[PDB]
Amino acid sequence: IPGEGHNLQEHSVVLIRGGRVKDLPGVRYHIVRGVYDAAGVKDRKKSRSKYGTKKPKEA
Amino acid sequence: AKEKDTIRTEGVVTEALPNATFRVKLDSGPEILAYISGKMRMHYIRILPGDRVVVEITPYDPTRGRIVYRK
RNA sequence: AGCUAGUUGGUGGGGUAAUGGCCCACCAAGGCGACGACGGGUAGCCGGUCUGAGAGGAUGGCCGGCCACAGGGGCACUGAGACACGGGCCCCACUCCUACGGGAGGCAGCAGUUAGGAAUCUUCCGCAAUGGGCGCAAGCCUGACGGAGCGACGCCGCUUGGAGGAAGAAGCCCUUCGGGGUGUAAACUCCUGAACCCGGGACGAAACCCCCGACGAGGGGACUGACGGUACCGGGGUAAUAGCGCCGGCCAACUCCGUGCCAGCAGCCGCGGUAAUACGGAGGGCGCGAGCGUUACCCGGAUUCACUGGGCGUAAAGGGCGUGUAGGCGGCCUGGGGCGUCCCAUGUGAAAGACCACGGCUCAACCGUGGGGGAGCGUGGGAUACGCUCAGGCUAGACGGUGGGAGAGGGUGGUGGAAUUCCCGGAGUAGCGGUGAAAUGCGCAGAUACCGGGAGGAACGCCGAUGGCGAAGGCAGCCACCUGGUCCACCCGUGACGCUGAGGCGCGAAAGCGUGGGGAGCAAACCGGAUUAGAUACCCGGGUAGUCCACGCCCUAAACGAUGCGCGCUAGGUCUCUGGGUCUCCUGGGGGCCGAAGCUAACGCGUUAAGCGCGCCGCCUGGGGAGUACGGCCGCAAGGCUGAAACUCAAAGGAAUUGACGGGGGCCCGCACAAGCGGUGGAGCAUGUGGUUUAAUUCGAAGCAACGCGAAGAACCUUACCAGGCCUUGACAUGCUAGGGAACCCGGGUGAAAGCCUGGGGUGCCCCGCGAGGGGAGCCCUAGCACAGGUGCUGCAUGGC
RNA sequence: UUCGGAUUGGGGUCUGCAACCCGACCCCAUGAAGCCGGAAUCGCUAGUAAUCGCGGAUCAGCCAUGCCGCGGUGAAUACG
RNA sequence: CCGAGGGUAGGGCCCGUGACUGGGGCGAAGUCGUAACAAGGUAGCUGUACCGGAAGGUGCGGCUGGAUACCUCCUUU
RNA sequence: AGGCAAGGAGGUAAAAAUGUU
RNA sequence: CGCGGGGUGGAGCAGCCUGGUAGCUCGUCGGGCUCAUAACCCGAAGGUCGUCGGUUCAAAUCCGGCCCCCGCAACCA
Ligand SMILES: [Mg+2]
Ligand SMILES: [Mg+2]
Ligand SMILES: [Mg+2]
Ligand SMILES: [Mg+2]
Ligand SMILES: [Mg+2]
Ligand SMILES: [Mg+2]
Ligand SMILES: [Mg+2]
Ligand SMILES: [Mg+2]
Ligand SMILES: [Mg+2]
Ligand SMILES: [Mg+2]
Ligand SMILES: [Mg+2]
Ligand SMILES: [Mg+2]
Ligand SMILES: [Mg+2]
Ligand SMILES: [Mg+2]
Ligand SMILES: [Mg+2]
Ligand SMILES: [Mg+2]
Ligand SMILES: [Mg+2]
Ligand SMILES: [Mg+2]
Ligand SMILES: [Mg+2]
Ligand SMILES: [Mg+2]
Ligand SMILES: [Mg+2]
Ligand SMILES: [Mg+2]
Ligand SMILES: [Mg+2]
Ligand SMILES: [Mg+2]
Ligand SMILES: [Mg+2]
Ligand SMILES: [Mg+2]
Ligand SMILES: [Mg+2]
Ligand SMILES: [Mg+2]
Ligand SMILES: [Mg+2]
Ligand SMILES: [Mg+2]
Ligand SMILES: [Mg+2]
Ligand SMILES: [Mg+2]
Ligand SMILES: [Mg+2]
Ligand SMILES: [Mg+2]
Ligand SMILES: [Mg+2]
Ligand SMILES: [Mg+2]
Ligand SMILES: [Mg+2]
Ligand SMILES: [Mg+2]
Ligand SMILES: [Mg+2]
Ligand SMILES: [Mg+2]
Ligand SMILES: [Mg+2]
Ligand SMILES: [Mg+2]
Repeated sequence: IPGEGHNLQEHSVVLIRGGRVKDLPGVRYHIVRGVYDAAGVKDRKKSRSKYGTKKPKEA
Repeated sequence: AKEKDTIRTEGVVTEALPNATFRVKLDSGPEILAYISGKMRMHYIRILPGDRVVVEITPYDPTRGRIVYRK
């Protein structure tokens, strides 16, 4: 799980998109923030479509 | 944001393992996998079994820690 | 790796529109197979599509063709045609109704529900067009189809304005505080007028129908729109959605704070452990743009499965070699055939797509028209250079003969000494053995050493080699026998017989295993001793298997030239062995070395190629996993051969180079040892230190290169340490607020002094004023301040030295 | 021991405010250890080692037998 | 008669799980030891055999992808 | 006898463990 | 205290038994060796050899007394 701190838990429903992560052994899979119980990263403002974060609504 | 939920609890070192990973028995209660600080490694400060280090702890999983301070 | 019993062929018969093992009866005993049968997996196939320079590689969505199936399975029937999706029968499974006996179902038709799932649409209109079926026809059906609806799901098209408009507004960010950016972007002025409303508004649709004309050809007529009041055209008419990814390298684009190996990012390299061009934000920038990214899957790049286009001495990789079957491949000449091959003609290669032209929808998408091409395959004619094939021939290959030769080639039979060990005889005495040291060990029962004889088993010193032989493993006493290969001369004979070699057969060090012998030495395991922090080791002393032979098996290897075999070509020189010559030097056949060209990653290789070629085979496609597993075969077992993947890592690797290192080598040096003289360590003391003590024993200096050092002068000072007393902008510096007194000395008390309190001589300067008197400078005091001061800590922040 | 001078007692002398901690120096008495030093180990190749004394700096004084400097006497041995 | 299918024994494969058990990759400061790399301190590697916590060790054989000369004495130029 | 050697000789000691910055 | 084997430098032990010989092992002080801590290796002490007197030519060494020390008798009662 990427982001900055997951909302995720223990029996919550999630989405995989794959893709190896180099550091971590045997992990071939990114959980993808946005869909399901994998909610987005709060206060991303830049790279946020990779992270299920909808727009900072402007005034 | 840097989530500052990081649990700054002390523990006396039970055991030594490789890569400077250490089962440390806490003031808090449990003995959990807690690996070294990078800082300590840089400074060559040898953690040895029977020392009161500060094991920082994640609320996602307490069962793994991170050794912060020199004994 | 073997498969096959209707299985392969035949006679007759059945069946069929028709052949046929389609089926049956009977005979025959085949048929297929490594040119990959059968089995397992995968999979509708193609036109195509994507990609790709091409060859290929992947894929087969929609649209076109064919196939196969309609819950699973089986069967027929009707029929032109089905083995029959919305027909039937039967069984099975499931759903539904049941008055429990039984019946009815089939959306892999549209549409939709549900489930699964990341994911996929409207329970739409319409028979108007096209087609389909039926019908004289009218017409009737038609979820074929025509369309609309939903989805940026894809492709294409457009809009989110344009023009002006600061040496440059704010807002926000950076800052070197000058400025710069955002950015002519805005705001604002001018114009347009997407959207939106009003007006009209279809092509698609002229047939089928009627009538003249014979119900023909031909002529006139009329009906007939789901899309849609949409497309469009006319008028009016508003400035009117921007987003996402990235910004270290690849790769386009940089700064600030936040964060400090954390949070995090990642596709790889990797970034992060305090100014991160890489993490989080901000601005700024770049890429695209109604999209943009991510992930999957595929091609590419990847000449990374290599035909075009890789390789195999060391990198992954040459099989252990021989013989040999299939297969592949084949010297020269002469002709015939014409299979391959080439050409022409023609047939075929459907349409759609791909390609080129033009046309239409406002362009383009999309669609149309025309054209070409298109590999392959058939048919007819030819060509004969090559390959094939049949015939004739030739001797350069190959094989053979005659004359010889070298030889640890192999087997069989014997035999020769040296040695060891063992026994006996002699003589002999005190240890021998062993090691860096020793101990176990053997020996006064007389060992060890020495002679004499014998017993035996094993190996073969010197020659000996950089040597020879063999296909390889391998092979050495000597002799003889049988016997393999080989090499030369003569070119005499055969006339392409050749080369390779999947399998196969055969051999195959050493160990190992079986049966039996043999057994001297040696010698795993084993027991000893020692050595050692430990010793399951090196070392030593015993010692079983085994080493040895016979038969049988095993079949591996650094089975190495780490180099497959064959043939041809391409400077040499040099030694070497072995043959022939017209014999100081030629010419062959081996073994080495050094080197031309060339090759190669370099090392190297280099007529004994790793060069130029060609033939053929064997392998290789990251490492580790792993020569493992599973299967299969062999084996008495040991194990071998055959040979994976999951996973996991951005290495593993070679060659060379700089170093660095070495309990590697050589050359060289120095008072470094030797050669010599004199010390030191011992004595006392002089001092510096380590320690301990102390209120404190100032701080530092640490192997050489700390130690009569910094300390080149510690009673106080020094002095940095400690007890006590005291002082505070302070001993000293440059100022401030200022307030008084202020230049200055002479004292008194207390006190160890420092200091504290305190008296009193004591103001002149520059001055203005008749005077009283006033201010400022020098200078000094008090209170707060800017500040001093610190030998206070960091020589891994440093400079100097 | 007329070698040898430690240590100690007593009296002084000088410099400095002051020598108790903690000076130097003089005198007289005292006369310890030590008979050329283990295993080691340092120095030195020529006027050098060895020995012998003088001067300096710092400094009031000196704990300096130190350091720096100067000269006198004057070797040995280097095969390697 | 043929016949889908059923049943009854027997195997084959393939999925699910599966007590039991093998079990590999990587890992800075795990533990023992120091095998290897320099003659790595007994050359190493190698094939096989037995043994040992383990790296391994020894034996037999092979290989060189192994390092190596400097004094003294005998025979002879 | 030397010149430069050719060839066989037996010595070239055996250890050797550890790493707080 | 019955018995009987011993007290070894400082510690644990040999030599005792065939009588002349004090040895090893550990540690302590010097020194080497290193970057050291070593290990190591060198040396330097250090034995009334439990003692007493006895033997002899000579005694830890041979007989005894002991002081012992360890023990084990001191049990069936
Ligand atoms: Mg915290
Ligand atoms: Mg028939
Ligand atoms: Mg199947
Ligand atoms: Mg399929
Ligand atoms: Mg179709
Ligand atoms: Mg069916
Ligand atoms: Mg169905
Ligand atoms: Mg019919
Ligand atoms: Mg039908
Ligand atoms: Mg679902
Ligand atoms: Mg309807
Ligand atoms: Mg009708
Ligand atoms: Mg109907
Ligand atoms: Mg349609
Ligand atoms: Mg990012
Ligand atoms: Mg990046
Ligand atoms: Mg960033
Ligand atoms: Mg090729
Ligand atoms: Mg290649
Ligand atoms: Mg290789
Ligand atoms: Mg052939
Ligand atoms: Mg030919
Ligand atoms: Mg076509
Ligand atoms: Mg005898
Ligand atoms: Mg040969
Ligand atoms: Mg002839
Ligand atoms: Mg002839
Ligand atoms: Mg012929
Ligand atoms: Mg045997
Ligand atoms: Mg047997
Ligand atoms: Mg022996
Ligand atoms: Mg042993
Ligand atoms: Mg042995
Ligand atoms: Mg060989
Ligand atoms: Mg071959
Ligand atoms: Mg060249
Ligand atoms: Mg060469
Ligand atoms: Mg090559
Ligand atoms: Mg093997
Ligand atoms: Mg097997
Ligand atoms: Mg190399
Ligand atoms: Mg070794």
